Amino acid sequence: MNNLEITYSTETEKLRSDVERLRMSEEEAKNA
Amino acid sequence: RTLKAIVYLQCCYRRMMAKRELKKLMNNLEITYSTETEKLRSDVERLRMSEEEAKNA
Amino acid sequence: QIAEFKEAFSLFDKDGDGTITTKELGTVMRSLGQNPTEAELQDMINEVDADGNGTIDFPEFLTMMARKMKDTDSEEEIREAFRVFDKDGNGYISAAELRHVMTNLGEKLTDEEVDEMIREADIDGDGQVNYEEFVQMMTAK
Amino acid sequence: QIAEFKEAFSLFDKDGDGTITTKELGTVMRSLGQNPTEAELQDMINEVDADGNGTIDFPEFLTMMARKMKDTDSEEEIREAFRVFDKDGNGYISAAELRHVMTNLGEKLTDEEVDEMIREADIDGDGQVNYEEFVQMMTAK
Amino acid sequence: AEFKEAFSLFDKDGDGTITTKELGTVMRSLGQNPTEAELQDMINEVDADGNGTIDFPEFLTMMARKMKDTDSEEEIREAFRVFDKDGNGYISAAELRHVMTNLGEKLTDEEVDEMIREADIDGDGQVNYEEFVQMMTAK
Amino acid sequence: AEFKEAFSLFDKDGDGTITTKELGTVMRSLGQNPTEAELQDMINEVDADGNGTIDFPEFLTMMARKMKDTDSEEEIREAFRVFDKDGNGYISAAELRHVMTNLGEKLTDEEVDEMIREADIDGDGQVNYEEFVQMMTAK
Repeated sequence: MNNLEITYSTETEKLRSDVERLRMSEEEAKNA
Repeated sequence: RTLKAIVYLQCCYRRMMAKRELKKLMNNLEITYSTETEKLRSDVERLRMSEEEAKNA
Repeated sequence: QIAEFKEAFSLFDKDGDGTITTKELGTVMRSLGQNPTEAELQDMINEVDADGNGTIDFPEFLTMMARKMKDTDSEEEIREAFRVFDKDGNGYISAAELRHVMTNLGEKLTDEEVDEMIREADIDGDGQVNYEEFVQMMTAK
Repeated sequence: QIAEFKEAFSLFDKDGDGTITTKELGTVMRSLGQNPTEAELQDMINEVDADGNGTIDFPEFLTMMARKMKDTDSEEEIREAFRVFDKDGNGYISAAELRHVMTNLGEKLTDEEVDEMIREADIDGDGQVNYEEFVQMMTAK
Repeated sequence: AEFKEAFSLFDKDGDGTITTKELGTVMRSLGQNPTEAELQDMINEVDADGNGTIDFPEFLTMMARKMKDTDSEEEIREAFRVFDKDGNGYISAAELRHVMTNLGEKLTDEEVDEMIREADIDGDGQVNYEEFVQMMTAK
Repeated sequence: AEFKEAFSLFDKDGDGTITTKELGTVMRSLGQNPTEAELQDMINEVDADGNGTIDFPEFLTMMARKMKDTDSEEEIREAFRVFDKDGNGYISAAELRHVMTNLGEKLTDEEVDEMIREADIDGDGQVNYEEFVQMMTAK
């Protein structure tokens, strides 16, 4: 239970905001 | 606005029905983290290399 | 809690085996209180022990309730219903119109399910139903 | 199967609540039969139905066993043990040497765990133990 | 895109037929966007002259006859104007009401008022039409 | 690389001390690869002359004094010869036994025989030494 669910939940956000970091970095790099 | 409100009510109806009936008579989550933790290790080295490329650019 | 829900389970048990047929899993959940579908029930059957079981004990069920509590409690949120038929906004619908929406639309109820339901439901001499009162009665619990 | 394990669970329950403290999850698994670590028990306490739970029911536990099964079963493969201390190949080790290896090395047992163990273990008048017999007794099940 | 289930939700009586004036709504419950004109032309090109109601077979035969026009109404995913040429990305609420209630198959002012509820309007008096078209459709 | 736990597996008596002749094995249980020579030099440069046993503090002071040599023995991850110059990638089992049992800190023929168990040998009589070095170390 209920003590792991909380942290995998936070981790799923981490590779969501970071893909929007890498995509914008790719876009910036491609404009460069 | 209609049919989905109809179906949700029918669910509740069915469940009030049997509400009368009963007054007469661990392994498999581990496997997700262990893959995922590798992924944001792998793409941390991707945006760092992209940062390095962008800095050289 | 568990005392009303045990006396409940005891009365579902017919045979007195301590176990109830897996088919009557939905019918017990309803009768603690909860409002789930028929689909939710089949989705919570896909656990290797219950999927293989012919009958379920009161422990087994108590666990099924624990592991799906969040989904199960979601179903007792609703108090409001739809209506269609009243376009003029009288506040009332005929018994014919009520039967039509229940038996011909959505998850289609039987006539016998509707006839069981109209035994509790205030119907005037005209043959009409205040649908605001009727929604309050069906959600009253 | 489930009858011996249920009587088992019933006797772990002290209070008679139907549920046993989550700390005593390891102690029950052992006592169906299985040989797992303490670590396997805490890597198994990482679901979203036992690590918020202060207690566990017999169905929760049965559900737990079903999903781990393979891993849990793996632990009842071993019949052979290590020894160190006999270099001359007598087939025997002292009780002192046995206590040292259990309490000082590896996962470190307590003296009280060793003293509980020596109650079932043939020890001669000399104070020595046939370690081939002793491995057979500890794996006998 | 024929659907018997959708027809059974229009048929509320279990007669098997639905009114000929619910033909436009049945198409736009199926998927299909046909114009009010296109709806009249499809009825008029059948001798459904005296027909008060339509059965599912009749409705099936009309959609098969008119499949090409009717399919075209569900191709479009984007929607340019031709009411900005400057390319500001903005249109006045006055011009937006005028196109809706004065051009084409005119909306009522009450329908337009509903669509400008919760739609931001600046101090010039202009609305982002790209957001407004997305907010209308993507719902 | 000091480790009190590793010392506590060598101390089997709980005296606190281990024999001075188990000094090489304790280093090579910790991580460290020191030569048998290097092991003698480190003991000889302390007046552990009459010392029959070593405590964990004494062993700690030796590793700190000799850290630089001892660390060097765990840098190496690869291992060229100098017994192939042709660059065939192969060495005879005869030359491989000779280097092991006749050069340097000589291995016994029984140790070498153990290392050539399950090691493929062609019809020339030669072994892939790159695979043989990997198969010895990567275990």
